[PDB]
Order: sequence, then C-alpha cells, then structure tokens
Amino acid sequence: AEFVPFPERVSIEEYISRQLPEISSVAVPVAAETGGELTVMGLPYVQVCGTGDTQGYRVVGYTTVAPSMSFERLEKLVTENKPDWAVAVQVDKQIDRDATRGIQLIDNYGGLVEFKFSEDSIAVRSRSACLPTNKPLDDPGQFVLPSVEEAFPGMHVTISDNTNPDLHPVPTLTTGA
Repeated sequence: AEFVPFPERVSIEEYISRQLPEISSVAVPVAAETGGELTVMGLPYVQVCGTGDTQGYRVVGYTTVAPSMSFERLEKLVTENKPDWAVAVQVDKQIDRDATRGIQLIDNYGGLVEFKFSEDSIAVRSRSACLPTNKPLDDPGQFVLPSVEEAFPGMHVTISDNTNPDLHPVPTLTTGA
C-alpha cells in the first residue's frame, strides 16, 4: 500500500551492486541455526517486468538450501532475526500442493525474500520489486551479477557430495574466508 513507487526506486544496477548482498545475508542464520551450511540450488538472474512507462527489470537472487527444521521454529527464527529493511513478515496460511509452506519478508519496494519450508529442507529465494533503469529494456542478460563470493561476504565456497550419491557433487557455502 505504502510501497516506494517505481520511479523513486534505485536502478537495477544499484540494487544488484548494493542490496543483493544484504538480501542474501538473511539465509545465513538458517544454516547457522541448523549447525551447518547452505547448498547453492540456483544462480541469480534478471528478467523483464512492468508495463508501459513503468517497464524495467527484476532480480531473482541466489537460491540456497539449508537442512530442515520445524515450521514453528523457522517462523520463530525469521521473526526474531528480522532485518531493518523488512517492513512486514508474511506467513502462508496453509501448506500448498507440493508440501511446501512459505514465509515472506517484504521490503519497502514491495520486493520479496522467501523461506520455503519442506520436510526435506528450507529454500531461501529472493525476488526484487520491479526496478527502473536508463539502459535498454528487453535485454535482461546485459547486467553483470555478483559472484557467490560477493553475494555472501562472510562465507566461502566449498563442494560437498550430493545427498543422493548420483550426478555431480554440489556447491556449498560455509562460514569464514
């Protein structure tokens, strides 16, 4: 309702540069509370958004996965560890078809960070609000995205075996370096 309107938001490039690493940090407590590490499930990407003169770009961040915890304990964690930029904490009223239940962290732009509970794991995904730019539209691949080093400053990349010993091992994040 009182989200910062589109024109007054920072540019997609400014957001990638300065907000995205802050946003990515909120996954860390989820891995810390487990007593372990995040697995990198997905890489970040940009996509087109908006319509007319409010056309711009949106940034989906890294998707990271921590081991599971009871939903009640996750809501406790997310709420108690709530960052300043988060204007609201939304909790899904029910588990959906896939046996997943979400908690959303809403920023002042109307953008989003989602903790997806499931019995197997907890996925942390980000999806910014639509952002303006002086750059060409309909070309989301033009924008450089931060390395996982930059997105998770206090962490360093390691590689662990896949939980199911099939396919490639997976990239993991652990604290330090």
